[PDB]
Amino acid sequence: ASAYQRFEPRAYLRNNYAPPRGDLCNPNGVGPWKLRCLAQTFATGEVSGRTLIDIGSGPTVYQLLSACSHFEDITMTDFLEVNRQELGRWLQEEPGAFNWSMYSQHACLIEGKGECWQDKERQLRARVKRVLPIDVHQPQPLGAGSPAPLPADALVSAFCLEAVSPDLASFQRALDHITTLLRPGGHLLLIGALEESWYLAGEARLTVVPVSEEEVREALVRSGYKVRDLRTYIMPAHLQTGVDDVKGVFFAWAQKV
Ligand SMILES: Nc1ncnc2c1ncn2[C@@H]1O[C@H](CSCC[C@H](N)C(=O)O)[C@@H](O)[C@H]1O
Ligand SMILES: O=C1C=C2NC[C@@H](O)C2=CC1=O
Repeated sequence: ASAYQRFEPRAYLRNNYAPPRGDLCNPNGVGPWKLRCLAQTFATGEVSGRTLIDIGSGPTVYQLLSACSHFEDITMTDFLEVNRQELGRWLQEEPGAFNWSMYSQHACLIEGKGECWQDKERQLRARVKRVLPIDVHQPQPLGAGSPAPLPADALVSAFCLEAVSPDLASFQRALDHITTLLRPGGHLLLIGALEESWYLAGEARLTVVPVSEEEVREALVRSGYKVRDLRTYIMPAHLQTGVDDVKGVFFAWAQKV
C-alpha cells in the first residue's frame, strides 16, 4: 500500500531490466522469454482492435513492443506519479529517458518482419496517446470520466496485480476491477511473478502475494475469462539476484467471454 511511496523507478529498472535480468543476448533468459510470449501471441493475428490499455505500466515499455502494431490507440497507466513521469521521458525522447533499444531490437528480431528498432519505437511512441493514473483496487480503476476510450479492445498487464495485492482475494478482486475495462470478447495478456513474496525498488520494500499457475488460472476463470494460453518460466539460479524471491514467471492469454 503506502510502501509504493518510496518506490524508486530507476532502481526498479536497474533491478529488473539491466543485466543480468536485462541481458537479452542469452535466449534462455527471462527477457527473451517474455518478449517471445508477447510476440508469438500477437503473431497469431487473434488479438486485434482499435484500443488497448496497459495496466500498471510502471516505468517500462517493453510490454507494448509487439503490441503497438495491432492497436492504433494505446493507453498506459500507473498508480505512481514518478512512474508516469518516467514513461513521459521516454515517450517525449527527453533527457535521462531509460534506454529500451536492446528490447526494441529483440522484439524486431523475434517478430521477424525485418523491421528496424527505430521504426518500432517510433510506432509505439505514436500510438501511445495518454498516460493515466490508475488504481486497480477501485471498482472503477481509471475513474469516472477517464480520457481513455472504453471499453478497451484488449488489455495488457505485467507484474502489477500480484505486486499490489496482499492476498489471493485482493488479487482476484483487482482482476475483477480491471476486467470491467475490457470489452466482452476482448483479450487480456497477463504477465507476473510466481510464488514471489517480496521485491526491492530502492528504499522501498514491496510485499507480494505469492501466486501459483493454478491459482492464476482459477482466478482468470472466476473473473470470466477463457484461458487460451498460460505458460510458466522457471527462474534459473543465476537470475536469482537478491532483489526479490520470485521463483518463476507466468504468461497468460485470456479471452473475455
Ligand atoms: N494500487 C495500484 N493500482 C495500479 N497499479 C499500482 C498500484 N499500486 C502500485 N502500482 C504499480 O504497480 C507497478 C508494479 S511494477 C510493474 C512495472 C511493469 N508493468 C513491468 O512490467 O516491470 C508499480 O509501478 C506500481 O506503481
Ligand atoms: O517484480 C518483478 C518484476 C519483473 N520483471 C521481470 C521479471 O524478472 C520480474 C520479477 C519481479 O519480481
